[PDB]
Amino acid sequence: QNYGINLPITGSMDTAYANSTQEETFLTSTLCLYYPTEAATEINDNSWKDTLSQLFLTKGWPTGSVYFKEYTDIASFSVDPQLYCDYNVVLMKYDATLQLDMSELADLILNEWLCNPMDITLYYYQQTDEANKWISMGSSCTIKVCPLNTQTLGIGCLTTDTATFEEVATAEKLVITDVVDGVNHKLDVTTATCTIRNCKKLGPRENVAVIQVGGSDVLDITADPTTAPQTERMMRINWKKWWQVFYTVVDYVNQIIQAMSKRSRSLNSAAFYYRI
Amino acid sequence: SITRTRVSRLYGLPAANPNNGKEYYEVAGRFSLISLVPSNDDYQTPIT
Ligand SMILES: *[C@@H]1O[C@H](CO)[C@@H](O)[C@H](O)[C@H]1NC(C)=O
Ligand SMILES: [Ca+2]
Ligand SMILES: [Ca+2]
Ligand SMILES: [Ca+2]
Ligand SMILES: [Ca+2]
Repeated sequence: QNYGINLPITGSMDTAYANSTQEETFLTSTLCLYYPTEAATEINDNSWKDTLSQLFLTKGWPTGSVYFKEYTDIASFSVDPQLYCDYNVVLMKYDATLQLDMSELADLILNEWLCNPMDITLYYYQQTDEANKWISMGSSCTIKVCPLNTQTLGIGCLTTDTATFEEVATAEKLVITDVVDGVNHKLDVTTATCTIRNCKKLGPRENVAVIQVGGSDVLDITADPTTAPQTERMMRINWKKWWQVFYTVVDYVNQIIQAMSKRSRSLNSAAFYYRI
Repeated sequence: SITRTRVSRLYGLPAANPNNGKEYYEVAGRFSLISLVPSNDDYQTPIT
């Protein structure tokens, strides 16, 4: 009821635990499963959605609440990834040559970002603190940056000639650019086919989990070189058959949801902080 | 060939009237010139 203020909450130890709410959340929540196209191709069964829905029902979920969203690959899925379910699970196939792209995708979807628009043609942009990044997504986003000194003259580049700009992104579907803080940069972005936004990492996004299918511990969802945390929402699975992968996902849905939580930014109690 | 003479049916363009009344022979087309020139790429100017 008091939505604009952060009031302290006094809890008492020894307060009896409430019964398990897993059944109630399963009955009153929606699960989205994100898988690549090759998964469906290998499975080769036009009715596999119904089979998985029935298996989830055997596991508890009502047979109208599990959604299956298909994406071509990591690169395409990274353009405006919209996750609307109460609980989102993303099966991301591992490629040894796409480590940075997978890390960027996980950073984008495993964390909450507050993004403001960017007019590279109008303003010189600066990153204030470590939580600030430049997230750009599009069909082909190429970003070059020219740092400017206190006199607004470029460093190692000329503001007039974009050829001297330092290239940081080339033909990227998604890229999270981190430059030196407290320095103004002139930006050259292929805005005609990609959008760049100035974003802050508010914190974890608890309703999105990523299962890396058949790789190693390579995701780095933090730009700090000294930290490469492996949160509970990033799992790894060895695989040969996608049917086995989906059976493992179905059978351990309890644990997968346990690793996740309702989106803190969502729901009524988050009203008037950022959203709802 | 030149009239009233046995010198005829020779191939070429004699210097008698190469103009043939026409004031100019025209040939049009494209020409590509790969050259080397003086450009600093607007990078030799004063700092300010
Ligand atoms: C909780 O579980 C216990 C034991 O199964 C049961 O007696 C009780 O009615 C359940 N509900 C509540 C609200 O305590
Ligand atoms: Ca990328
Ligand atoms: Ca340069
Ligand atoms: Ca920075
Ligand atoms: Ca890191």
